[PDB]
Amino acid sequence: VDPRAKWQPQDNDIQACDYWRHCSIDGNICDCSGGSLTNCPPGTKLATASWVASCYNPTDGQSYLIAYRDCCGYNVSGRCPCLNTEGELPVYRPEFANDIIWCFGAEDDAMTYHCTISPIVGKA
Repeated sequence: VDPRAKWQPQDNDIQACDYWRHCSIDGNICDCSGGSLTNCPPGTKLATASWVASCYNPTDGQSYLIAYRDCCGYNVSGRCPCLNTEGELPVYRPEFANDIIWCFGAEDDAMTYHCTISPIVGKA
């Protein structure tokens, strides 16, 4: 609703695009294809790489640093697709660039994008 409206996080449904941790997600939620909010689905490869974002926890009034690692080596899930860009910078500042495939580091050289996890890596 109003794709151009300020982001408004919630903290009650991790499979929705307005879930607080997904503030800078690009792709699909892993929780929708056999994974979890922070774990990869069976068969996929966890990347060591990530793009980061600092997202607001509406519940505690705090911000935490989110490391968006991708689960790779599979074709895109196609379930629960999102694209959030809270504080996303151009490609020339990759740390915070979300169009890049953050599969670097996955075993077996998996570089295909399947889904993205939203683990917290620290405050603020």
